Amino acid sequence: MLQEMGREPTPEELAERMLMPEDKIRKVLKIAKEPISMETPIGDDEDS
DNA sequence: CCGCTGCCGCGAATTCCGTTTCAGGGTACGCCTGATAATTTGCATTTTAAATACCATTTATTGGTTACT
Repeated sequence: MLQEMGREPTPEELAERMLMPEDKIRKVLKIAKEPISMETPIGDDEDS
């Protein structure tokens, strides 16, 4: 759908294409993400 | 036949500060079924317009008349 429209799809249009209610799509989008490692260097210098 | 090379380990200052909390894998689909997580009623304890059943010590009405502008 992104290559067809040439941009990113809004959740409403995506919901239209999957034939599912908007809230279901939103719930899946928020569930999807995976946890972040506690050792990721947040400081530019790899100290902190 | 006890010498030298070559591997692999190990280590390299101190506080603060700053900052974008941030992204990237490229693989299917439709059944039965039990398995929870939702939703529906009744029964224990309060709290009940109040209603109720006794003790209580402290003014109220009081018992008014005998003196007298």
